[PDB]
Amino acid sequence: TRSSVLADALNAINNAEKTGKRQVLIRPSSKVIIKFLQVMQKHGYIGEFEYIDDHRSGKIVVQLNGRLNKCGVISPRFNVKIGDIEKWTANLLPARQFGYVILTTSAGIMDHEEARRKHVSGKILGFVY
Amino acid sequence: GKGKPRGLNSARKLRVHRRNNRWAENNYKKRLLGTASPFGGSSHAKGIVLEKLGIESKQPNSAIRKCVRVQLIKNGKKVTAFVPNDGCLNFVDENDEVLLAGFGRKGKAKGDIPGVRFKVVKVSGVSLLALWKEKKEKPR
Amino acid sequence: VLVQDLLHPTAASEARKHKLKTLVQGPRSYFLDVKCPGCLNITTVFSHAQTAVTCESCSTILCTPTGGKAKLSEGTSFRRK
Amino acid sequence: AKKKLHTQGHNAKAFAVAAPGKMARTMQRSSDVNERKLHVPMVD
Amino acid sequence: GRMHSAGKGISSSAIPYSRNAPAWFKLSSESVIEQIVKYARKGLTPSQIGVLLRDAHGVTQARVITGNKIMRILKSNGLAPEIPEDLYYLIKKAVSVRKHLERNRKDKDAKFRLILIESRIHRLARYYRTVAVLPPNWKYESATASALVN
RNA sequence: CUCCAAUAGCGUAUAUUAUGUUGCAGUUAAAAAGCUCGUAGUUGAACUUUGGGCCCGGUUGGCCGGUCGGAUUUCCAACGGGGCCUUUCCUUCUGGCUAACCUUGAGUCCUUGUGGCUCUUGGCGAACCAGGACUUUUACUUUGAAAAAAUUAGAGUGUUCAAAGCAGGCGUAUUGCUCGAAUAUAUUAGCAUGGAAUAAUAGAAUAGGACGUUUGGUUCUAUUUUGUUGGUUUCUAGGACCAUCGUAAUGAUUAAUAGGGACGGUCGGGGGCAUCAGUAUUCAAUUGUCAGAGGUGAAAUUCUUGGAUUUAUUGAAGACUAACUACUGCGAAAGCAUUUGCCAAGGACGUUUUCAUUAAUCAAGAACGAAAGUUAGGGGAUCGAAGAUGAUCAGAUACCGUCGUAGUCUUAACCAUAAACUAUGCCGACUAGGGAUCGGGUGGUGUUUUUUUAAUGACCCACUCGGCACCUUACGAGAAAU
Ligand SMILES: [Zn+2]
Repeated sequence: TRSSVLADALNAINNAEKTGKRQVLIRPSSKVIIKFLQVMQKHGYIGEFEYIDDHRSGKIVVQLNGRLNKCGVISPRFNVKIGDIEKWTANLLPARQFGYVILTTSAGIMDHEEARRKHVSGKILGFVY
Repeated sequence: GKGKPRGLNSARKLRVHRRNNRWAENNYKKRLLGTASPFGGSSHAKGIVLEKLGIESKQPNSAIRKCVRVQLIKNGKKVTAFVPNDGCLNFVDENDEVLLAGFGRKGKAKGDIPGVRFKVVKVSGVSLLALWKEKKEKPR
Repeated sequence: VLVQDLLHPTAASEARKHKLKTLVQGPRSYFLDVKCPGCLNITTVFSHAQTAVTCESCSTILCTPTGGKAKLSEGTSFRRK
Repeated sequence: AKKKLHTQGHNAKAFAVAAPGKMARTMQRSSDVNERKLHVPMVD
Repeated sequence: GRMHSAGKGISSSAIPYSRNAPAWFKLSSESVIEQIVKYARKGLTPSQIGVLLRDAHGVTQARVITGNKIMRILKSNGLAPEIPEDLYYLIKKAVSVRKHLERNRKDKDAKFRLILIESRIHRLARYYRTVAVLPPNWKYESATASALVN
């Protein structure tokens, strides 16, 4: 039984890249997948993507460029206490100057840098670099 | 995820599981079982000079020559101990209440005897290195 | 392969695929209007009937059930819609 | 560690010390004080 | 996939995208609701009715030409059974399996099979019971099942 | 006797410091319960205000600086907060309040004027007072108070330095002047505020649903005023309920390449009970001939007027299912192979059927489980643990042969574990090529069967689900076989 619909969307994207592909079908999409897809895109880590409407849960086609090393999900959505954000980025980003911890907060799904700027925190979704 | 829970509410399972597995720690388990050093508890041990080994050695200041055979007082176990710098052997006679320590050399010499675990520090309450330097005198 | 249009698959290679593995899914069974000139009206049969569909008035038959597509009764005719 | 402890009749795990540190540190100091008390046996 | 055996059979109706129409379909909600009723009046399960409506008539999905599901139509017209159809056909089957195990106390396969059918029954009762369509502490007993179904 | 290390401090002894939430491992040399069901527990598909328009005021930063290091307007981007209008309860009435403009009443300091604020007489709510009347329930996060001091981090200060201490620093050092004694940290829970993503909870389907401008009938509550205090009942005000007419888009989300169920035609050595066959093995009776027959590396124990072994016709008993046979095909696994009848079961497939989250995995608990073995009956052909025997020659390259108890089969009950093995948890999802094959289904002016063409059937081609497998490889993995 599909536990995380996000998890299947990231690992799909990840396996595409690793195999040199330029697109992936993903299934079944969600509000959360879209927003996560949206953040990566805003930052160049993927191209455009299309939501196809099966009369169901959705499918998505992502077009990816090849700037992407890894997009991972964080399996329990642990609470982060805004000061703990440093400890996450460090644990799991390649350097202090690029890459993002993306996470869910009362003020929207946003990467940690926007989170820092907006001075909000919340729970941790996953990451890109 | 292989094998641990990851859930946001799996904190208890995660603590218990740790507790359970700490018992594989040799140090931890001794700490909690209250198991509680070479011969006893202490750093040193007092002992009685039974006899002086290696008096008949020809070659002076050897390793066979320095050995005295001391029995520990708290157990009756008898054991051999170096007495450092052979001229020291003049100070120990027999039945002379010696403190044993750990010998604990770092790297082996040419003629050393492995299994000489101990060294003699004080005898009748005064230090051998205080005796060898002619600071104190042996009380009787 | 390596780069292709998942969004605009060719109708042929879409046609050969399984009904749940097309781009968006739909059935591949049809309905039909069916008549035997003894009567003057037209009953509507499903291409995979299961029930041995009896005509409007005359207990005649029309199609027996099968593994899939119903076999229509020998001396008849039909159109799809 | 699971069956070694159960070999003895009493549960081995059940008997333990609340503090490893205090038990261990006090045990060495008490032993040194004793060894000190011991002296070779004599006649009056 | 498949709760009481190793089977991996993907296999179902691929329902159409078109939630209304069929445009070649005339008739009326009026008509087929009447149709739904008199059928269920003969003692037909909603499933049977859906099938019966699918072949002889044009009724692509009852819920499309009528606003409602077939069981809900039944319930409205006061035609709903004492227990849901699927629970019924489980119980009815367990009865027939047990009646056979009584006649054949040497058929271990049947014993095993009975267990599965009842384990599915009890789990389904538990569901219906959770959602109030069965009274709290409604329960399948084998001693009383034969009554329940026939 | 000669150097080296640390130097008022240096040596020696002892124990100890330098399990995986983050983040371990469980094919082959650590470790997946034999198998399935299953409660607790953990977990659990997608969908319900999004988009667009307008205003307001903040804090960094640029380029100017006006100005005697920092200053503010306008030009500018950028990042954030608030409030509006978009079909949009903000708990709600009943006033108290108004700060804000749709206002404007005059005009205007002044850059040709919407640049600008004082300024009261028609026209903003919510900003919050306080009285009534009522409110689905949580998690998370924010900010704010909290948290004793000591220690810790850390500012200031020439304890002569320093560890410290919280002192001290300036003069008219003859009648006094003065800076201090900060700040940070401190989480679970409770309190208070802001957010409304993510995740739960509750809602209207036998309508006992929602609002009301309506009204009947029913019932509770009791403050004002009748001079006062008590009694009783009128009036009046506010609930609650049963009806009836009114208002209304009246009220049920997809239909998961989730899951259950119905249905159609199939497939299988899946199971149970009964049943029918086959040759063989042993034995019996009848028979035919003659001296050996048996067994082994070689022998012997053994059987032979009792015609052995061999032959013939015929009969009984119990077990088994050869060849076909294919590790295919089926089953949860143990396991399942003559045939037919009955009994219930199952997967896959087909499916514009049905239900609609019912599910995944699972401590406890439970169903089944090869051979041997155990209890009580039956059976007891065969093979045959035990036992008893044969000869033991040069060797053992060719360590067995004979008798044979239990047992082997079956019923009723036990035991309850196997290298119960792919020596590899379960559910799902993604990633790459090829030809065979099993089942199911779809498509064909394919082949073959003849009859008069068909219908059937078997076969051929293409496709598609779901199987048991093999081949080749990688844009993958491994210590390497793979
Ligand atoms: Zn007809």
